[PDB]
Amino acid sequence: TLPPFLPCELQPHGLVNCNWLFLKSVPHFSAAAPRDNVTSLSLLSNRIHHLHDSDFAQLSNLQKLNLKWNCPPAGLSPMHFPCHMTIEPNTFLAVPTLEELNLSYNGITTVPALPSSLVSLILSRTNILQLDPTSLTGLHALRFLYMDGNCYYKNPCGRALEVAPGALLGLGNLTHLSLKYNNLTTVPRSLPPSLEYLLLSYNHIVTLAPEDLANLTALRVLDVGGNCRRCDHARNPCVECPHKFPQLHSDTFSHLSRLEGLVLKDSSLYQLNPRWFRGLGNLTVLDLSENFLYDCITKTKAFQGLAQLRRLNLSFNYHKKVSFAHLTLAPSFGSLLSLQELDMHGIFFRSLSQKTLQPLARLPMLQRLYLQMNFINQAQLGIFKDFPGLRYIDLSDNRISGAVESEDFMPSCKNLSFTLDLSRNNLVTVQPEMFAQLSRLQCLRLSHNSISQAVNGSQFVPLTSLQVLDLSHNKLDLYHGRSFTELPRLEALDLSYNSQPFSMRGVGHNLSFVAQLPTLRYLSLAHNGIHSRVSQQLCSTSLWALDFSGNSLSQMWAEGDLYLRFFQGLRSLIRLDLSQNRLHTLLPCTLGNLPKSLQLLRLRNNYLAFFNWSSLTLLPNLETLDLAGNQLKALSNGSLPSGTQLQRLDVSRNSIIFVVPGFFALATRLRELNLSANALRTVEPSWFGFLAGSLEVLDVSANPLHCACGAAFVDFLLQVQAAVPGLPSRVKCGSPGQLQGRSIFAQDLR
DNA sequence: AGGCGTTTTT
DNA sequence: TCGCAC
Ligand SMILES: *[C@@H]1O[C@H](CO)[C@@H](O[C@@H]2O[C@H](CO)[C@@H](O)[C@H](O)[C@H]2NC(C)=O)[C@H](O)[C@H]1NC(C)=O
Ligand SMILES: *[C@@H]1O[C@H](CO)[C@@H](O)[C@H](O)[C@H]1NC(C)=O
Ligand SMILES: *[C@@H]1O[C@H](CO)[C@@H](O)[C@H](O)[C@H]1NC(C)=O
Ligand SMILES: *[C@@H]1O[C@H](CO)[C@@H](O)[C@H](O)[C@H]1NC(C)=O
Ligand SMILES: *[C@@H]1O[C@H](CO)[C@@H](O)[C@H](O)[C@H]1NC(C)=O
Ligand SMILES: *[C@@H]1O[C@H](CO)[C@@H](O)[C@H](O)[C@H]1NC(C)=O
Ligand SMILES: *[C@@H]1O[C@H](CO)[C@@H](O)[C@H](O)[C@H]1NC(C)=O
Ligand SMILES: *[C@@H]1O[C@H](CO)[C@@H](O)[C@H](O)[C@H]1NC(C)=O
Ligand SMILES: *[C@@H]1O[C@H](CO)[C@@H](O)[C@H](O)[C@H]1NC(C)=O
Ligand SMILES: [Mg+2]
Repeated sequence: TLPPFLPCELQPHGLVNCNWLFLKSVPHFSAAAPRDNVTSLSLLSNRIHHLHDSDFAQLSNLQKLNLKWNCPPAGLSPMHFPCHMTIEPNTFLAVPTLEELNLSYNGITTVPALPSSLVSLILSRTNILQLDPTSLTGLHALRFLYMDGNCYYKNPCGRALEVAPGALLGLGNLTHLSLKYNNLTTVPRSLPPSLEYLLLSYNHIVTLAPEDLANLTALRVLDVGGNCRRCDHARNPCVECPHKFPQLHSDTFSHLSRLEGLVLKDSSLYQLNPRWFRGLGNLTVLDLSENFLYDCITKTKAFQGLAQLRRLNLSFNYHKKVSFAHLTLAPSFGSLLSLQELDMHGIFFRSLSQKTLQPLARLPMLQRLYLQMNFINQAQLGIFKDFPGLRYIDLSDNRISGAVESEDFMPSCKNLSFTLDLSRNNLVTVQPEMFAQLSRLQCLRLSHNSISQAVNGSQFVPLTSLQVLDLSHNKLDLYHGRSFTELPRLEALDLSYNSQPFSMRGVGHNLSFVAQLPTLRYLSLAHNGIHSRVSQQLCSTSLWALDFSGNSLSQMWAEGDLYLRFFQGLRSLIRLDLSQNRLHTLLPCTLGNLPKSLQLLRLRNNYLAFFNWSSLTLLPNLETLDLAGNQLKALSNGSLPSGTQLQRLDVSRNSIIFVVPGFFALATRLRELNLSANALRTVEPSWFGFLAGSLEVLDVSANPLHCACGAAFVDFLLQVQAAVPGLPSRVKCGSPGQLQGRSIFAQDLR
């Protein structure tokens, strides 16, 4: 039986997904479809320019409707083609159950009539230039109204959006209003007092006063950022804040006693008026980024009262054309007892010392400090030792060079107690002195430095808690026998992209240190171009995962018997990545020398044109085999062998023309199979013996299926349809004639 | 005439 | 195969 909502796909929770189908009108679906059960209909990025009274009339329990990007205004069209969307008067009134509507990125100039059931309305990036009391008649349950981007450089209109005084007072339930990028010069008058979120960023509102926020005493978030910009930082078209602006009255915010979040970013602020924060006792988030507060933060008392503040953004408060020799934060930061997160990135200052951050040093809840992109060249990392709550320091993208004068394969540090990011700095050697006071660290990132050192066991000595060390993108010379042995808790080591030493033809390297790392569980040697003159064996009783992708095992395994047991000493290994190793051949004997403990083997993007499937019996614990991106021309040469525990097989992006009968029949644990992007002209149940009904995933997209009338694959795919992703749209014909490139459902082949 | 295309946010 | 110790 056919998928029920062709050409669309039924997804969980009553979602009918019609996205990206190039539809010119709303599909009606068959009278046999359960139109009753449809709660959400997605029509994202089709090319529907005309909506009709009958379009949604049969979807009698429809709650969510997404029509975004159907008819973009010329400024937002990728080719600047104009578009105007017509909407018959009852299009949405015919859906009395509708709760959420997205009409954004559509060329409409008025708000259509809407049912009184509506709770959320998105009208962003349309050409609606006015809201008056008749625009939103009857929407007494509306809680969210987003209408951003109706008049700006990507969607110009030649005037300000006009929201008439009191236009929205009839929306007595309205809690969220967003009117960003609308060329406003004043705040709309007499907005609904129920508002909790008012977002007015990236307009040209350059004066504020208490009268502009009259009666908005329920506000929890107010965003007025980006209304008076510093164009020297801008990535986009930008007009400079005029001289002597902005003008924000002392008492602008003083009635907003419930305010939790205030955004004053990119407002050309050189000074902070302490009165702005008076009476904001519930304020937890303050964004002051992209202002000119570099001197103010050394002297201000404006933070004195902010006892509930959790997150403070001061990023990109830099002085044009300069960096500072020194920076000393004001004493008043010490009263921020709730502070959890401070962002000081992009201020530009050259020395980080005891005095810089002293007011923060006893703040008990301070967990995350962002100090990246500051051109810091001298950093006393010892300053952090006695910070009582610190979990994360970002010092990446600086100029520090020393002491002062798949998570399967590599875990992240997100769950760890103390992480320092020193990636993208200027280290060329690692000296232990710089880490002397950092013995509490669990994770250290040193990726993308210039480390060129023959590490030997003396570099990381103080780091006795360190579990994860990221040295990727450096030039470490792997040679000495005791590298990394000074890290007694090391579990994960990333040495990927340290290729330059391995490219020194004629100079060998030594990986014997891996055997000396008794706690190591995850290692990456990926993208190192390892190809000759290296240790003949890697050895570890502890290692679980090894990423060896992006090397030349092809060259190693061609050199007689030298490297045929290279991985065999990894006695507990469960996951191995041998992707992108230029492999044109394997021997069964070579596969049999991989660790018998292996559960996952990746061989992606090699050049294998043959695979001896019987050799899988040599890997009796194997559950996942990834052969995507090779050059197989068939699934033949014996079938999957009896007894295999294989659960997942990926042979996508090969050149597979046919599969032998019964190829998969003996893989009784097989659940996921990817045949995508091969040269298969059919899909046959006989491939599977009598076990095709057991598959949970069968991907057959991007194959040149032969769509002859009565083609047998059609019935088969309908029988297993629950397992086939994208069946309604991405399973396409390669032939005959005009069917080439069309869905197998474009015409009824039965 | 319409088409284009996977498009966050500045 | 990188200051070892003919
Ligand atoms: C089957 O394989 C195809 C092709 O190898 C997968 O499609 C790719 O998926 C990744 C994301 O997982 C994308 O980054 C690629 O750019 C996609 N490429 C193509 C050509 O589609 C597909 O997702 C796999 N199927 C399943 C069910 O995992
Ligand atoms: C913004 O409004 C002014 C008129 O006040 C107009 O000059 C300008 O073109 C408008 N900007 C855009 C992007 O339409
Ligand atoms: C707000 O909506 C609720 C429930 O959707 C409704 O009962 C109430 O009458 C509405 N209130 C106002 C002030 O319109
Ligand atoms: C604020 O509310 C008061 C009392 O309800 C009313 O008199 C006043 O007009 C409102 N202010 C504005 C600017 O709408
Ligand atoms: C926070 O807002 C509440 C209402 O939630 C109000 O009673 C109080 O004045 C505000 N300040 C604090 C510190 O609770
Ligand atoms: C590491 O090399 C240095 C010379 O830079 C040497 O002094 C030190 O003893 C070596 N450490 C080990 C563990 O061999
Ligand atoms: C690798 O280094 C270890 C420890 O120093 C040493 O025993 C072994 O001989 C070295 N390998 C080569 C090929 O010299
Ligand atoms: C492998 O199968 C291919 C494709 O059917 C066939 O040409 C080839 O002779 C087979 N080789 C072996 C060794 O089985
Ligand atoms: C697979 O390898 C085994 C053992 O080397 C060999 O006996 C058999 O002939 C091979 N199969 C194919 C299809 O070449
Ligand atoms: Mg060499």
